Amino acid sequence: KRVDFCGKGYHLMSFPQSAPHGVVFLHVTYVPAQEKNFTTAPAICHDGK
Amino acid sequence: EAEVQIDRLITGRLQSLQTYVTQQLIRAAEIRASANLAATKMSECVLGQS
Ligand SMILES: *[C@@H]1O[C@H](CO)[C@@H](O[C@@H]2O[C@H](CO)[C@@H](O)[C@H](O)[C@H]2NC(C)=O)[C@H](O)[C@H]1NC(C)=O
Repeated sequence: KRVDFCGKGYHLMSFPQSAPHGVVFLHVTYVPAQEKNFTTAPAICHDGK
Repeated sequence: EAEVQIDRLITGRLQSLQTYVTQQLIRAAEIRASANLAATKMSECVLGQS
């Protein structure tokens, strides 16, 4: 859950690969797309509640 | 004769310059870790909730 620790976006999973004197991580993340506009409210009022 | 006296200065000044350059490497390795912590705090406290 650490932001940016395992790639950009919401981390899903990672896979390691070996390199000559190092390691390559393949990070799979979720990136939200195609946002729409809406009107919001904090609470609803119904029956005086 | 001035060769023998110039070499005594050259040796000293080289020693002093190289001491300066070692202590800067050791001080930069410490500034680097602080900046690496600042970069993690910017990710985890400013662009998220930790
Ligand atoms: C949600 O609505 C806002 C405001 O209506 C949109 O903001 C527009 O942004 C563009 C930038 O290219 C401005 O030129 C417009 O003046 C803004 N207002 C408009 C178009 O009414 C925003 O784009 C909307 N978001 C989505 C995802 O559609």
